[PDB]
Amino acid sequence: ENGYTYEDYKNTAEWLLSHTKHRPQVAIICGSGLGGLTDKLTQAQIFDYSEIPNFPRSTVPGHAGRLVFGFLNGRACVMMQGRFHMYEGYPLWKVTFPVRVFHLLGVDTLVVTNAAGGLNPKFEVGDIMLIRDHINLPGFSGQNPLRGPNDERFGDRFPAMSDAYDRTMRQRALSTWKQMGEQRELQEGTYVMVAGPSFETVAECRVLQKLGADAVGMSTVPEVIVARHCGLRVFGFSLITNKVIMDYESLEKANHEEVLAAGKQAAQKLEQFVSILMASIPLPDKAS
Ligand SMILES: O=c1[nH]cnc2c1ncn2[C@@H]1O[C@H](CO)[C@@H](O)[C@H]1O
Repeated sequence: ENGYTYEDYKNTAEWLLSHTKHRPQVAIICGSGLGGLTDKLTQAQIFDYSEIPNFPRSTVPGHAGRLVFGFLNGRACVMMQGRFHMYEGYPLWKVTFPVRVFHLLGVDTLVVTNAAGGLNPKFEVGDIMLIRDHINLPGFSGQNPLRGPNDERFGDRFPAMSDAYDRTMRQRALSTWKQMGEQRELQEGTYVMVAGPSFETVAECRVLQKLGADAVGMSTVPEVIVARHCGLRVFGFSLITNKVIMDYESLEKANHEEVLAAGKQAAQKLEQFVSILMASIPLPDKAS
């Protein structure tokens, strides 16, 4: 929790409320290369993290680190264009601040996306992996967003992540994929968070294999964790941007500077996939 008081979150959320007529239901966190989904909002109301009261400003992106509200396919959203990462220096309680605000804003669902490397060989760069589970490497060692005093107004001391990635929405995505009838099937697996800005080495790559990870990335888990702590329904995808080199040859590089995957049609399609799923995110009314 550290660094922010409960009322820090309340003041930010209230400030936001009194600044946008929008009252969101779905928060979407766009990963690298998937920031275009903001283009699909309507009645978009843009804010810089910096204009917003206690919001972590971005370390480099004075280019485009911002929060946009709007409606996407009949859903009252709010999207983070450019998320916070541990490797940039953000303590995990800053990286996830957004989520605690989203909850107070009235958000009841959080869809998170990220670009990940591929560990499972079945994966093809471009592949979109549905996140079924995660291996929280930093958390195993204290680097868990929930560290420090717990606020029962947000959740319990010991929340369970046994069930973080909403089951329902995974069926819906598996199917919505098919509805679209899109050739290659939407993948699904286990996402391993890993910090430090550098990329893996063949040997590290093989330990992540052993551990049972299908994709490796440097974000998402902190956000997923506090979403759950809050009671947010959570689901997310991972854009396989490269194949992590699991052998001592290959050369087929795994890369960000080589994030053309995330700057490709590949990214473009995850953007409409996420737009379609808006229709399948349950309304707060439930209804009938
Ligand atoms: O092979 C990989 N290992 C670890 N993270 C990766 C890999 N490939 C992509 N990313 C993801 O890409 C972003 C930089 O473009 C990083 O933020 C990371 O989450």
